[PDB]
Amino acid sequence: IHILAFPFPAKGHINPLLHLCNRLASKGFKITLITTVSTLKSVKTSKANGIDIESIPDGIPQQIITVMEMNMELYFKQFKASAIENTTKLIQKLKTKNPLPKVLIYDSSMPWILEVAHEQGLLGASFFTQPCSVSAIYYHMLQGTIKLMVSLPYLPLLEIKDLPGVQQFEDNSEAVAELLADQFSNIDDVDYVLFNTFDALEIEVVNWMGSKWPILTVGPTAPSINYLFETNTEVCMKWLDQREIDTVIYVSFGSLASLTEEQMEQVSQALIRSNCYFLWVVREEEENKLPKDFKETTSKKKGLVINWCPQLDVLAHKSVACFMTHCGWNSTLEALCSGVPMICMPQWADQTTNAKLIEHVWKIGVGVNKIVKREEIEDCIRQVIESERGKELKRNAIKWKELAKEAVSEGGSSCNNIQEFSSSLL
Ligand SMILES: C[C@]12CC[C@H](O)C[C@H]1CC[C@@H]1[C@@H]2CC[C@]2(C)[C@@H](C3=CC(=O)OC3)CC[C@]12O
Ligand SMILES: O=c1ccn([C@@H]2O[C@H](COP(=O)(O)OP(=O)(O)O)[C@@H](O)[C@H]2O)c(=O)[nH]1
Repeated sequence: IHILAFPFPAKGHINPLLHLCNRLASKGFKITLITTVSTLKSVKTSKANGIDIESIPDGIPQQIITVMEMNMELYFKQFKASAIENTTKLIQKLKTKNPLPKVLIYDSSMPWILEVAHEQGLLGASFFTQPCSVSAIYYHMLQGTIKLMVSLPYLPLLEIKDLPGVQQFEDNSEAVAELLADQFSNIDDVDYVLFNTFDALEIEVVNWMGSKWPILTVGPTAPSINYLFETNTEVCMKWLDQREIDTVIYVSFGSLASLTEEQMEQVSQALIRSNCYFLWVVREEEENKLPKDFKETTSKKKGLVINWCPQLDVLAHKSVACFMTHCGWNSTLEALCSGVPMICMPQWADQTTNAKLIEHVWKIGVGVNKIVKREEIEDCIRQVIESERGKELKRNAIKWKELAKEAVSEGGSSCNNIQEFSSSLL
């Protein structure tokens, strides 16, 4: 059986779908991953995956998300129109080859790909890369129950700052809010609704959505073949192997978020004076905002500054004591499933809500208070590395790690749901 997979062209959307594809290929399915030209330019390793990679045009002018940032309203619709045309053309080509495609798993943020799947005679599966708790907000947004203290069914009481952040996007704010709510615009017509979460993590909201539509919780999809992009694996893991247990702060703001030069100074000085060992991912295009001699010498005593790391392998390493994170869902879930407590500095979109869930529901991290000054960051490091509170957060993270292991092992909710999905296709 031949499965097609089409993530949104950003790493936090590609990676969790890639991990699901790797699981499905292990069960015997043929996988074709559909990527933009822009994404393929960053792909460095793929041979070991055995997955076919097929590229489509970017569909907007010539990094594709940085062109999209210039005018989200216009360029997301241009990307949509081009994606519809070019995925149609690609499927038409794939229909001249055996085995014929049978299902298209597509990013939930591109709900209009469902029309392409059905027009081509394929089943359509929408893949949600955010937790059900956050996705629920987007549904209520579409229904008009909420726009842009807040009570919503089966969610903790939220402060305004805890709702998904779109005001940060300025003139793009309206376009981004529309994109998020539209994830539910055709949910009744989707053949399969997949969420990268596990039931025990959000019992009540999963049960609530399950009462409206049959949904399949299949997360964590995360488990070499684990990475498509350059991860600097040998440098990172040789350095971690030199650190004792529970001594390293891992720091990453993901694949998209950019901090101002003012904000990165506060992070830099906070890390130096904590006198903690640290591994800080600073993307190549963001290095020029680091203080003068930070990467070259003053970080050399206690730190590793790297433009990308193998995040799954880093979070699994016993040396890592905590994870200073922007709270994107992959990072949150990967830390939770690795037993690693967090320092939350959310930037925008669902990160704000994820940070609330981390601190107050799952209780595996602490939040910083706003610019975030270095003094606040060092305080949070002390709470997690030294204080009794940090030992509680660590124990809580280990309990969630155990429940996530249960979910993906035989008999667990996510294993059962991936089995149900696989069997449905046969
Ligand atoms: C506005 C934004 C801000 C961050 C970067 O500057 C990139 C731009 C354009 C791309 C845009 C992000 C803001 C976040 C996004 C809506 C993000 C998504 C979040 C989601 O749930 O579905 C898509 C992917 C990337 C995104 O489409
Ligand atoms: O040095 C890094 C930093 C991040 N990641 C991966 O990049 C994705 C980050 O996604 P997330 O949802 O956390 O945030 P986003 O980048 O979408 O804002 C995840 O797959 C991380 O595992 C990584 O492999 N190496």
